[PDB]
Amino acid sequence: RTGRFGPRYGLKIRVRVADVEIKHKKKHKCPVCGFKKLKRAGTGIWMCGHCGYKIAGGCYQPETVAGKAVMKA
Amino acid sequence: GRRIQGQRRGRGTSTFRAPSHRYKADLEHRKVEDGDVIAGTVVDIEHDPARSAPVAAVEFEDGDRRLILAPEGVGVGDELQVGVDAEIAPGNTLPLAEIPEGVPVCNVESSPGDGGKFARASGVNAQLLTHDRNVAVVKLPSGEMKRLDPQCRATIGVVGGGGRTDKPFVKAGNKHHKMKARGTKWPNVRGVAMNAVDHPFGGGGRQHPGKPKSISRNAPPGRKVGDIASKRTGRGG
Amino acid sequence: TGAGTPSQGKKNTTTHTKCRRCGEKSYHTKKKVCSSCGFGKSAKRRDYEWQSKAGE
RNA sequence: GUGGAAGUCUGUUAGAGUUGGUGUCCUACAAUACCCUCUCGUGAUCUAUGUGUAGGGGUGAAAGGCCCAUCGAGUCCGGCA
RNA sequence: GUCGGGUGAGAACCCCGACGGCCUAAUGGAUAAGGGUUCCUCAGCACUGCUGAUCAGCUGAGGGUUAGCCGGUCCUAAGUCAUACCGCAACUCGACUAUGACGAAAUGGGAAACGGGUUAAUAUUCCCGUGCCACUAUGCAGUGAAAGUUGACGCCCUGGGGUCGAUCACGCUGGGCAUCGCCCAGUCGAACCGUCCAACUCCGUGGAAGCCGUAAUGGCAGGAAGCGGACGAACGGCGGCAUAGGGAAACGUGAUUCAACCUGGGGCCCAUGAAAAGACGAGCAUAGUGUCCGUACCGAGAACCGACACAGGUGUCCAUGGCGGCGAAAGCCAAGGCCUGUCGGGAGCAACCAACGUUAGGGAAUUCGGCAAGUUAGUCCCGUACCUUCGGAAGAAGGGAUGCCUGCUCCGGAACGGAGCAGGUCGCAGUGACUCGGAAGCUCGGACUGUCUAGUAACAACAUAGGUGACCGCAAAUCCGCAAGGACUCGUACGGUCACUGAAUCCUGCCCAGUGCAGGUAUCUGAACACCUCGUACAAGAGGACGAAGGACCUGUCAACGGCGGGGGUCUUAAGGUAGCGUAGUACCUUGCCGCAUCAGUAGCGGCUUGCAUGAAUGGAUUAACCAGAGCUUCACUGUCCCAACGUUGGGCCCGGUGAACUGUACAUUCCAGUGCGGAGUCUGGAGACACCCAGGGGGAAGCGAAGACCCUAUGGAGCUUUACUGCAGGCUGUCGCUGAGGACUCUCACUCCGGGAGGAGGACACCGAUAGCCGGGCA
RNA sequence: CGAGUGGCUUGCUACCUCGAUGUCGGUUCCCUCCAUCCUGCCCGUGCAGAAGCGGGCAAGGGUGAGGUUGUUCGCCUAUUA
RNA sequence: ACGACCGUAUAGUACGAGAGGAACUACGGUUGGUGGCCACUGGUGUACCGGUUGUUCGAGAGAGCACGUGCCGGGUAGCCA
Ligand SMILES: [Cl-]
Ligand SMILES: [Cl-]
Ligand SMILES: [Cl-]
Ligand SMILES: [Mg+2]
Ligand SMILES: [Mg+2]
Ligand SMILES: [Mg+2]
Ligand SMILES: [Mg+2]
Ligand SMILES: [Mg+2]
Ligand SMILES: [Mg+2]
Ligand SMILES: [Mg+2]
Ligand SMILES: [Mg+2]
Ligand SMILES: [Mg+2]
Ligand SMILES: [Mg+2]
Ligand SMILES: [Mg+2]
Ligand SMILES: [Mg+2]
Ligand SMILES: [Mg+2]
Ligand SMILES: [Mg+2]
Ligand SMILES: [Mg+2]
Ligand SMILES: [Mg+2]
Ligand SMILES: [Mg+2]
Ligand SMILES: [Mg+2]
Ligand SMILES: [Mg+2]
Ligand SMILES: [Mg+2]
Ligand SMILES: [Mg+2]
Ligand SMILES: [Mg+2]
Ligand SMILES: [Mg+2]
Ligand SMILES: [Mg+2]
Ligand SMILES: [Mg+2]
Ligand SMILES: [Mg+2]
Ligand SMILES: [Mg+2]
Ligand SMILES: [Mg+2]
Ligand SMILES: [Mg+2]
Ligand SMILES: [Mg+2]
Ligand SMILES: [Mg+2]
Ligand SMILES: [Mg+2]
Ligand SMILES: [Mg+2]
Ligand SMILES: [Mg+2]
Ligand SMILES: [Mg+2]
Ligand SMILES: [Mg+2]
Ligand SMILES: [Mg+2]
Ligand SMILES: [Mg+2]
Ligand SMILES: [Mg+2]
Ligand SMILES: [Mg+2]
Ligand SMILES: [Mg+2]
Ligand SMILES: [Mg+2]
Ligand SMILES: [Mg+2]
Ligand SMILES: [Mg+2]
Ligand SMILES: [Mg+2]
Ligand SMILES: [Mg+2]
Ligand SMILES: [Mg+2]
Ligand code: NA
Ligand code: NA
Ligand code: NA
Ligand code: NA
Ligand code: NA
Ligand code: NA
Ligand code: NA
Ligand code: NA
Ligand code: NA
Ligand code: NA
Ligand code: NA
Ligand code: NA
Ligand code: NA
Ligand code: NA
Ligand code: NA
Ligand code: NA
Ligand code: NA
Ligand code: NA
Ligand code: NA
Ligand code: NA
Repeated sequence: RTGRFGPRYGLKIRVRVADVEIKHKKKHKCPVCGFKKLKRAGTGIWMCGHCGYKIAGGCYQPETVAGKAVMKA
Repeated sequence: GRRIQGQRRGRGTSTFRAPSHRYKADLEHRKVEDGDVIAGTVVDIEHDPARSAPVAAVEFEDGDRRLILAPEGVGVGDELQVGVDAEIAPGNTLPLAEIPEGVPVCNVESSPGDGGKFARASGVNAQLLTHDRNVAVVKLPSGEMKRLDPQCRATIGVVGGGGRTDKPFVKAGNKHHKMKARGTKWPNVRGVAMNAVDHPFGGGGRQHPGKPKSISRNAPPGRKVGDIASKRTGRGG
Repeated sequence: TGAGTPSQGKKNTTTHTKCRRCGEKSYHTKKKVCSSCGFGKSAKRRDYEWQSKAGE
């Protein structure tokens, strides 16, 4: 997490980096299979190490509040 | 005095240009004779150095291989379709007319065939509200209600990479690297930090602007700095 | 660093060379233009009225 | 315990920089040098070569700094006795 | 450097030997740029060489550079040019679009060479031997042949494969030493051809419901382990090459750690890490062809840039030589190089100076200030406060240990790897030299790393993430161009432009009167064309009607410029200072008052505080961490001081050689007084005064150096500013031309934009040309 | 209230120097003046003594060390004839 | 080329109600200044001797280098306070 920042940057900066990245690094449940093997490949790119499915998602999360609204509509 | 920095920009020298040669593709919708038959498959997902957002590589039936402004939720294997009779799923492109109202769209054309102009940045999206035989009313991310020829094509879904703006750069170092991939001079020195000769706000024994910051729309380049034709400033009221 | 003596040391770049056209050592090999005769810029030879007193 | 993150630490590794000595020098070794001391040293890093921007114009993390020992408007010749 | 010797007319510095030293990422080896013959040989010393010279990078004359397989050449990169097109009065000018070409010699890509020998000087170029590549021809094979692969790629961590090197063991060959038995060198052998294959991927078998596996992550009924197989690596192993070569000889075998090279796994990005030629895909024999350019030497404390044989500057590779140790560190020493950071001889060698060592007792009394110097130090064990953003503070502080010798234990496969034990034992001192933090506390500032005044400023200044406001839907906002055109932009509001503020935390009050910006506007004001009236046979010209932007007027807006008082229990001019903070880096009075601290404190810190003249993004308060930033206190330390001394090295002094510059109206041995344009070696009066020379420290020559920067003067200059004067771009707006049909409207045909086209949007507007009004330090 | 001396302060003047007479404070080293702070010799006393106060001659010698401040000045401390 | 102070005896005396408290003179010492000297104490003493770390000469012995002594201990003459 944010610990690599030492006593630099301040509270809000690094609290939001740990938060974004903790969610960022969470086991994600893949769209194709149902397995929780989705990891970020880069900015907005996600893949599942299990079947290798490579997806377009949020920048720090595979799904964004807006991406879900689409499914419905 | 000397030309201010905003005038230096205009000259288009190395320092202000965009590292174009390092860019991948000019994301634009495909041209289709008609019929809509055109479909293709998602061969891969890449990073767009020009938009800090993901982009999809696609292989069309007629052999054509082109990168595509990738909406959220497109993966490798998926089949996208472009045409009047395109199915109505995320990733597919078709004129606003064939699109059902109430649906989120991105990479909208300003005039049919231009290849898409509106809503293309990370996680944004337009909102198709009203239909008609003559006008298609779309709500662009800025919130403006834009009237468009129902023939302007567009992509279903919201642009991928959403939420990029949520996390702070944290350190100069990170801005640095981002900036180097854009047509932008960075960092930024404050006008009031410069010398009278370099900027209308420069000079003085302390740092403050000479006159008020709101400048007239009619101000000539060289003078037009600060708050441009501001309709109001501050937060009060 | 001194812009003087200490900055003279990096000067091992070749620029002005023997010109094919006028024979002067003024052909800027990086610009491919002669500063003396204009070769590489003008078909006509470089010449100016200010190269001499106004009435001469 | 493992892992090995960092505009992270120590560091005359290489390299970069230049705080104090207001030392030595000051018809110098040198039109910006010598020594000790000191700062950085995985990064907004340092560096070679190639390449772009030209004078009321460039370039400037801004000191009116820099653009060949030349800068609050380069240099050369001319206007010019 | 020194002693001998060689050559020579001549020898400190040219050469040989010995002895003594210097250089270890360089003072060695190979090179890029740049130089340009500086390279080698012979002959010389008038020039050059910090002295000399028989020497030389000097002078003169000769000689020297050999390539199918090393570079160029070829490809394409940022980008550049040429032609066409268009612009411009015009071009040697100018943007776009086409096409073509150029653009990489260490250091991008890339068909192919190794070993030995040879010259005064070349060498993967010559010679000897061996090997390899491309093209073409002939012949056999082959119909395949273009899909694909490769070329071809970021940063961090890491496993395995593995050569050289280094080391260890043992054997052989040669050498050294001479109380031992030790110590050193060597023990060789290529390209290439052939062969072997770990890793990754995949196939079959198998059938795990908890096992498999890693340094770590991890894997699996969507099929784990195990077993069998396909593909598949090294500049590596192995065989050939090789009764080649090389060595005086022997002409080794194993091992460990393993640069190169090969091959995997993981992690990071608001950063995504070239292209093209070419190669492979796609056999073999024989033969022919492989031209053109570079090739010497230096590569630096003398061959480069810096006027110089300049203590400066200048890129790459050798980062694996030994001991040491964490180490590419110190220190010492190999190989290699050097005694050319090129003037010497003499004096116990004084004064004085530069670098430096040691100083009793005291211990910052020195000083603006602890400036300078010193103290501390490596490693292990114990132990560690306030504060804090919970990361940190922290190596806090403080305490202890530390060698050698003998014999052992533990971890590991092992190391010539690490951790420990017991006993013995020497010194004042065991990180014994070297290497190697002094520590603690208060306050100010900026949050942090970073930037800057090349050459007196490194800071508190800039930047920064973070906060905030403004503009714009893309035929945009902003910006460049005279134009043709262009940056932003392979971009599209989670954007990018224009500004302010400057991390976190708590917060950010009141004011729209002035100024700015923006919106509205009945009425008022408001130019030109057209129109109407008067005038003129026309025309000048006077007047009227209409009225755009703009202004008056009204509104919005301060995280827009900025403001936040006097008086009384409202007045100027809108409000009348809120939270905080406060004698401030802001406080005139001022050394404010009180306290802490000291013998004594214009300092410092805390409290008070009526604040000459604090205060909220002109941001306020506060704040952990950080800092060659500013002030202060304590412990420790010490030649900073009391108060100086002795010593070390290089100068200084004498001698040989070389050999400048600054400065000079004249005269000049001056001193005390006086006088003078009031600051005299020179006048006047006195006094003193034999001439010359050496060394000194600098009192005077208002010493030398610079036509004073300060100040004033000049109808001098320049940069900068603005509601100074006058103008100019540019923006807005009306009108006319392009421009067409039927104070509001439709259409389509010019013209514009979108579309590959069909066609779609727009449309007499817009764009452009002309003109008129407003704004107009952006510019002159 | 009146008369003076000095040339340390301050002011005034604009004579001298603008082809430059290097600033304040400090330091170090040298000479001097007396309007004498101490020391020697004296006079008066509201001089018992002791300790003082005031005055005369007199420049031989001495007149030191520290805390704040760049300070001069001054404020403060402990020594001192 | 000497300036000045303190102390003892004078003396608890003269003087004085008392408290308190002199002098002349003779002595001892201190301080500042001055000139000289080194038996004594102290400093130096890269003369010298010893201890010892790293490395090199194979070990030993004996040596070089570690800035002009590697460091530590002792230190004669001389020069000094
Ligand atoms: Cl950004
Ligand atoms: Cl070459
Ligand atoms: Cl692995
Ligand atoms: Mg594009
Ligand atoms: Mg932001
Ligand atoms: Mg970060
Ligand atoms: Mg850029
Ligand atoms: Mg800034
Ligand atoms: Mg400034
Ligand atoms: Mg200006
Ligand atoms: Mg400010
Ligand atoms: Mg310059
Ligand atoms: Mg660091
Ligand atoms: Mg460091
Ligand atoms: Mg460059
Ligand atoms: Mg300035
Ligand atoms: Mg020049
Ligand atoms: Mg030679
Ligand atoms: Mg000769
Ligand atoms: Mg080429
Ligand atoms: Mg190459
Ligand atoms: Mg040679
Ligand atoms: Mg050669
Ligand atoms: Mg030399
Ligand atoms: Mg001492
Ligand atoms: Mg003091
Ligand atoms: Mg003092
Ligand atoms: Mg210091
Ligand atoms: Mg074991
Ligand atoms: Mg030590
Ligand atoms: Mg202060
Ligand atoms: Mg800072
Ligand atoms: Mg400077
Ligand atoms: Mg600094
Ligand atoms: Mg500096
Ligand atoms: Mg700042
Ligand atoms: Mg900001
Ligand atoms: Mg911002
Ligand atoms: Mg406010
Ligand atoms: Mg105070
Ligand atoms: Mg401000
Ligand atoms: Mg003058
Ligand atoms: Mg002036
Ligand atoms: Mg002027
Ligand atoms: Mg177009
Ligand atoms: Mg002006
Ligand atoms: Mg003078
Ligand atoms: Mg008298
Ligand atoms: Mg006297
Ligand atoms: Mg020695
Ligand atoms: Na200003
Ligand atoms: Na852990
Ligand atoms: Na320095
Ligand atoms: Na100019
Ligand atoms: Na002239
Ligand atoms: Na092989
Ligand atoms: Na080693
Ligand atoms: Na010599
Ligand atoms: Na740093
Ligand atoms: Na107002
Ligand atoms: Na207003
Ligand atoms: Na204020
Ligand atoms: Na810094
Ligand atoms: Na000393
Ligand atoms: Na003198
Ligand atoms: Na100026
Ligand atoms: Na003068
Ligand atoms: Na002075
Ligand atoms: Na006296
Ligand atoms: Na004082």
